Amino acid sequence: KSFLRRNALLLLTVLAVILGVVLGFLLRPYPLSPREVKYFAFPGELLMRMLKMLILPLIVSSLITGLASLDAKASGRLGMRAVVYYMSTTIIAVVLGIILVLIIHPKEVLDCFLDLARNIFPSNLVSAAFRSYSTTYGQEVEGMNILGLVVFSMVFGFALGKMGEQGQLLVDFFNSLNEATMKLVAIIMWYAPLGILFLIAGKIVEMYMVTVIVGLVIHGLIVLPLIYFLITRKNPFVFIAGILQALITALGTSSSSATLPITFKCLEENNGVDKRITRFVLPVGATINMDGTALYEAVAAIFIAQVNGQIITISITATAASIGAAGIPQAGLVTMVIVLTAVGLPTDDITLIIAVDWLLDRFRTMVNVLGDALGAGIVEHLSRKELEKQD
Amino acid sequence: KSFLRRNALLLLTVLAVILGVVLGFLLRPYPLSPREVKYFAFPGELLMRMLKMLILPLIVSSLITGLASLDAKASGRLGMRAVVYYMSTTIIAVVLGIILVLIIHPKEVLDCFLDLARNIFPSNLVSAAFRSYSTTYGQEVEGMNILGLVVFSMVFGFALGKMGEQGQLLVDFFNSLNEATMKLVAIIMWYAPLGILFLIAGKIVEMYMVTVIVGLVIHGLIVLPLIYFLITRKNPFVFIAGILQALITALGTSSSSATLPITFKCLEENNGVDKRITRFVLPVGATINMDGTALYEAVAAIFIAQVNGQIITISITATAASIGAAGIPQAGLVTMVIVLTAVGLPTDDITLIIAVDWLLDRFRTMVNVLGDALGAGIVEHLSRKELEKQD
Amino acid sequence: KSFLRRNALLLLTVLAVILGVVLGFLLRPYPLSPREVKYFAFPGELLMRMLKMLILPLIVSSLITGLASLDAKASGRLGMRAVVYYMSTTIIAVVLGIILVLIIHPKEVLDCFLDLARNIFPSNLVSAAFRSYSTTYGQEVEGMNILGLVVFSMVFGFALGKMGEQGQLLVDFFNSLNEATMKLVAIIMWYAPLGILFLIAGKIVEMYMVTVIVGLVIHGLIVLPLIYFLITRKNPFVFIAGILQALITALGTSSSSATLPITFKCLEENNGVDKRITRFVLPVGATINMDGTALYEAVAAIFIAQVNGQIITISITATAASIGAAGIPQAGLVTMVIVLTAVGLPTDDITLIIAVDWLLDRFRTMVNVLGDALGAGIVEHLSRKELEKQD
Ligand SMILES: COc1ccc([C@@H]2C(C#N)=C(N)OC3=C2C(=O)C[C@@H](c2cccc4ccccc24)C3)cc1
Ligand SMILES: COc1ccc([C@@H]2C(C#N)=C(N)OC3=C2C(=O)C[C@@H](c2cccc4ccccc24)C3)cc1
Ligand SMILES: COc1ccc([C@@H]2C(C#N)=C(N)OC3=C2C(=O)C[C@@H](c2cccc4ccccc24)C3)cc1
Ligand SMILES: [Ba+2]
Ligand SMILES: [Ba+2]
Ligand SMILES: [Ba+2]
Ligand SMILES: [Ba+2]
Ligand SMILES: [Ba+2]
Ligand SMILES: [Ba+2]
Ligand SMILES: [Rb+]
Ligand SMILES: [Rb+]
Ligand SMILES: [Rb+]
Repeated sequence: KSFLRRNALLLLTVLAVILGVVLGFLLRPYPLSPREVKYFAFPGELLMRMLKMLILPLIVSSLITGLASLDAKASGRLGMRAVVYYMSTTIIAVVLGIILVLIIHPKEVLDCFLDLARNIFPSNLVSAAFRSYSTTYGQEVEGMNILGLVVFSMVFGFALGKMGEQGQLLVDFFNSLNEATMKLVAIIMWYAPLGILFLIAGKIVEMYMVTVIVGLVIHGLIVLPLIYFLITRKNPFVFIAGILQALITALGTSSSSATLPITFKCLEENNGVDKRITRFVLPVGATINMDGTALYEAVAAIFIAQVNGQIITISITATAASIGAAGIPQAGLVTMVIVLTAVGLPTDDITLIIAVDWLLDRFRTMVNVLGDALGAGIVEHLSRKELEKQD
Repeated sequence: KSFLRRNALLLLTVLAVILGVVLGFLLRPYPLSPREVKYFAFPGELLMRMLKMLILPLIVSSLITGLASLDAKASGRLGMRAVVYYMSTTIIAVVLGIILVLIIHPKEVLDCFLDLARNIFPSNLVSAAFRSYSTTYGQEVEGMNILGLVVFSMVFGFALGKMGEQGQLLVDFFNSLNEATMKLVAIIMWYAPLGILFLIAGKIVEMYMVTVIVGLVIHGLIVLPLIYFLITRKNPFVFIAGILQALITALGTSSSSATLPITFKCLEENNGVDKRITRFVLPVGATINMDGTALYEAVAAIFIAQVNGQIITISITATAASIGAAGIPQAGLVTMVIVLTAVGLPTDDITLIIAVDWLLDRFRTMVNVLGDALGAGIVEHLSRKELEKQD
Repeated sequence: KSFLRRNALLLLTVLAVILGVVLGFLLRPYPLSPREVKYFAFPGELLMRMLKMLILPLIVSSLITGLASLDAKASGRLGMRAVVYYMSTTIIAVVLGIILVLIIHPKEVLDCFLDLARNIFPSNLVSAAFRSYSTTYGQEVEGMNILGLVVFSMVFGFALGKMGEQGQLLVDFFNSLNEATMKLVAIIMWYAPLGILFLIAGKIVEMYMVTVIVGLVIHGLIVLPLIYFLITRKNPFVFIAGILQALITALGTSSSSATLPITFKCLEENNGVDKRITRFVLPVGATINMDGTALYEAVAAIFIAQVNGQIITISITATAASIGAAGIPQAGLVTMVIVLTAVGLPTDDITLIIAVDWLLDRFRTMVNVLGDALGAGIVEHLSRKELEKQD
């Protein structure tokens, strides 16, 4: 009984998945038009709006205070520690992806690299808050430029750190805002159980597929906790238990950015991790992490090759696509088109994967959110001395 | 002579209506193309831009400071007092509308209720400042989402109230901004006489109509002041005299939001009403008040029924349309289309009402602005003890 | 050797022009599609994004602190001193333009004056940060409304000045932001040499022309320094030497707004000019200065007259076009269409000038930036007593 009283929301979100699968399977014979399905998935559609609302005033305030709270020289070194994790776990994921297709075996290319660079330095910051760039033959398309806001908030936040006296007012300003936008997220958390059940129920009512989920669950729950135990020497599945209210949301939302306001709450509260490092690792992680998506795209790129050397060129192109899709609508659907041009394979295969990606996209995010959460834990232990200096 | 010296602007705006009708009737034979009429109505078209400019930094700052200045528990109870007024005066207005058609007698329906809920929780706050949602088969259409900004500013303002120490800096920030955006409104007030005369003169040069204005003037100047005298026990037409510089602007602007920066000045200055309650009742009132529009739409919905039980379904649909039209262009023209689908009557009748609505829209706002102004007065008297606690 | 150590960036930007002309002429035979030329001009295309990013949080913060730091009554008088320079140098430029065509001799008109007034008072401030108005038969077109933001920031900044106590927090806020957005500009300055060489090299690879450059260099380097020596009595080409890192950028960027963040740094650092006057003269100057463009448009308007009284009507129309083009894409290309309607000459001549304007546009900005820089110097000397009062 004492477990039900403490972990009330945790069990309710678990109940939401159970009831969500039940309600979906109960209302599986569909005599209703897809127009009506959209009307049904509405109590979960509202949760998405509330979460996406909070993305921007969280991402901007997180990194502005994050880089200013952290010492000017220490910021640079702590970042190397984050990139050490971000590049290592990405190499293992793309390596695991080639292993899975070996034993089992079941817009332009150049423009994606240019558009990514075009977004790193935004032309306008007001536009950046709801518009991203991707050249077409308007090139500024709908959907937040989270890459441009993260990059600007890094240097802007750092500029305030090196400003000290004059810079103190604005850091106090974004810390107040980060705390306010986190007080709003404690409320949106209570709508989540009602949301999740109406969100996953709507999405169900519409061997290669298994290949991804097989390697996905082993990289997530075996490779990553082994990286935590190797560096921190602490129990990883106790840490994973803390971020459960964040992991369940990830399995429904499918967006690391939309789940970031909850990922922030779950890590700060349940796991007890320092805000300065969560504001540093988490926003960047939920935007440039390749672990989850690289493993999903690796099997997705060698699948059409079976129907039909230079493996290094396939991985780099699959990386420039996902970082290029920060908050872009139908992200995995449009990015997989460019990777097929680099390998020279038809786009006829995509029309089949879309019908099953809806569930696969939920799983790739669950690994990405675990990668960012564990990434923070690994960073804190490897930088415990740098935080002692500030106190 | 002493009246001319004190009430200089008040008489100038009165003179603007007189000269506006004269200039319009003097330049009534129109050999000029509607392109040229737009060029003539320009010195009043600028006033609209200046007022609409000020809407957003007023609405956001008003409710942020409003909910933070007011005590956390008292905010909830004071709101019940506002909703008591907002739901009672709306019931009387829709009741008076059915009475007027009894003696005299002269996008989907479901989507309007969904889009309203879709706007209450905005997906992005930067977009919300100039874009509203209304699904079409881009669904985000031009025009400020005043509903989404009011709702966000309520919870955000409240979050700062419950933040105290850290939250003090941001409340001091939006109070400075509210005072600054009010110092700009004292200036825009002097352009108003020159504006009003060129605005109403341009709009003229282009039994059922009388039915609305008959009940409109009796609900406004008879029903509402009786609600003031019943609760406050104070003289209502002395209060109405204070908000005259606001009532005249309403008769030209036709938008409660565009007139709100002046409605704020008229109530704070001439009537001497506490800023904490004006920042609480007025922004919400100038967005969710149904009094004026419900009385206009009630006669507009039973008029086509004469050409041709379930009266409850007509009223709720007419409510979801006007709240859905916060700052939407050609508001009364597009909303009246949905109400005809619920009753099952043709849209052929709208092509006739548009030619006379231009003057009828000015009258419905005049009652709505009086409803929000008197609403504040009724709220202050019913919550004088809650404000004493803060001092 | 001591000159290379101090003026490192100054010589690098000089080297960028030299190497930029060399690389362009080396890669002059073009077997590559214009699609590939765009890909080549990319390391300079990024510099433009970084600069344009900084325009808005510089322009808004500059004038907000500028009008608040300066005394309420002194602001009005110091402005007359700026307009004295802005109207005199414009009269001389349009006079010099008629002289050049005398010896050598080698949307509606009304709507441009209406749209300019429509932009001075913006309808929305969020939209103003990335959208300008210009009626077409959406009228709000892409590109920052720098006119509307300058005008709003003037009155808003002044409102804070007249607010004192409450207003102190927000002025401290925009001064922190101006200092932060200037700390970002010191970094973007180091990318400029790499940018300029890839920017001008790409633009090359694609008697009347000489007529503009002849009068342009004599008004810039002869007329303007004579205005400095007549008022300040100080050496002008020592001042011009200080703003060299700004003049070189102007010869590549072609936009006074995009070069303003560097024009600000060059004047504050190298020349040692007071921030209060740079925040006052420079943003306004880089938006309403007609010197450079009026001289270019004067020769451009009387050139087609040769192919084919009321000279006063041609000058005023050429003024309403350039102020109307603050941050509008293909500015000189669309504005020259309206001036031809007022004189009654065909638009067949524009198709030829576009092929050479790319270099002529770079020269007109170089004079405009020199006009704003020298304008500040002339203003400081004519208002040295007004700044002593504040200290
Ligand atoms: C492209 O995707 C990214 C962006 C950032 C990062 C690292 C990170 C994380 N996680 C965070 N929070 O800050 C910094 C990082 C650095 O490498 C460098 C570090 C830094 C230190 C000192 C001065 C800087 C100035 C500008 C930008 C970063 C700076 C900040 C990694 C990948
Ligand atoms: C949909 O249209 C509306 C929105 C608001 C209101 C009321 C109102 C007015 N007028 C204002 N200024 O504040 C609050 C109101 C409440 O009912 C509730 C009250 C409140 C109290 C305590 C905590 C809150 C937390 C979130 C939102 C409102 C809260 C605030 C009425 C209708
Ligand atoms: C249309 O293009 C422009 C806008 C501005 C200016 C002048 C200027 C410059 N440069 C700056 N920085 O401030 C002021 C100017 C005034 O003439 C007037 C001055 C001023 C003084 C006192 C109160 C004011 C209130 C509102 C606006 C300006 C005010 C400010 C000139 C042309
Ligand atoms: Ba990674
Ligand atoms: Ba410090
Ligand atoms: Ba009401
Ligand atoms: Ba308090
Ligand atoms: Ba000038
Ligand atoms: Ba002072
Ligand atoms: Rb996703
Ligand atoms: Rb209206
Ligand atoms: Rb230009």
